Amino acid sequence: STPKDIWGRYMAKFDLAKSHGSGIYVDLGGTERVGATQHRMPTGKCPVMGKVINLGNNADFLNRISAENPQDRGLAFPDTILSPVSAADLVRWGYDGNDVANCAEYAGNIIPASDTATKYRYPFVYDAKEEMCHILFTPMQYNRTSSLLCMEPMKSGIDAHLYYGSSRVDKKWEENCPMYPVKDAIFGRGANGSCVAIESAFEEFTRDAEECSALMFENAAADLESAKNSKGVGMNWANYDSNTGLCRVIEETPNCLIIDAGSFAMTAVGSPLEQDAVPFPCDIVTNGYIEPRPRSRHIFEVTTALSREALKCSKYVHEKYSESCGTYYYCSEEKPSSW
Ligand SMILES: [Ca+2]
Repeated sequence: STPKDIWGRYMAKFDLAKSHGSGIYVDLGGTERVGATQHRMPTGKCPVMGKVINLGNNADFLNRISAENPQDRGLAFPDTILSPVSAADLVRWGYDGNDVANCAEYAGNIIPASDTATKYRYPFVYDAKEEMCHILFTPMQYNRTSSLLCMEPMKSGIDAHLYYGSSRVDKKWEENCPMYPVKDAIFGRGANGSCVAIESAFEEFTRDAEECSALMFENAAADLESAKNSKGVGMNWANYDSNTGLCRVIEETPNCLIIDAGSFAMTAVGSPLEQDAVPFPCDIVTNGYIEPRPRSRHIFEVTTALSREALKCSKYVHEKYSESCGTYYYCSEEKPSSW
């Protein structure tokens, strides 16, 4: 069938407006009355790996907001115990999903004292390394050593094992959300029976996938500077070429992939680490253009494919190794050195 068609099942997760549906960088996509007041809160459906909040006082954001020393205060629930709780605790208490899902459901069952009927819920951060579930005392994420109240989100490689989310996290987050870089992949959209690489919103050389991930994250869907809501729209995806270090951040929704060894197709919600990648899906076969075609006022367009029959080529066919699928084919102007 068409590229859009044969990719449709695999690529649904990458449509972050649908699978997540709220801001990623800053998620304040919901509002709820608590008494007389409206308050904004996160409502995104995917957990966001590696999202930490950097604080003005330089305290780790998972410290209690009620630490004795003001220099120590984070964003975590005070001890006056709701929080943090262990993954095992949550299973003790009857929760039946994975740990990240349990943590989200647990955040969903903690109701603000000031009003016992509010639909208002706090965010969580699940630490997969310590297996501990933290409830945050505030949905604040971005605000201009200062105070704790001076803050911004960042995507952190070494905290890749942290998951920031809202109580609306999909129980099936792991299958429905793009949580992993796709190895040997470039994001594209279907055009004229091929998968064509999506043009960069902007590009920069970065030192590793994590840096590329952090660059894109800063520009991802953000529910502030009601009408301040992103609906999940933003520069949410990036192609990291591990051979060149070129990070291409994109803002169009991908709906297919092009195979290309050494390239990593990353998203603002998913792991920042190459280590966490998932192999290219060898079973889904289409012809791809590796290079974009942006608007330009000024040669040969390399195509790739997992099979010789699928590859559209008007010159020489070569073979290249990929970790994901072993050998695949590309169309080049050079004659094979086998010849
Ligand atoms: Ca149960």
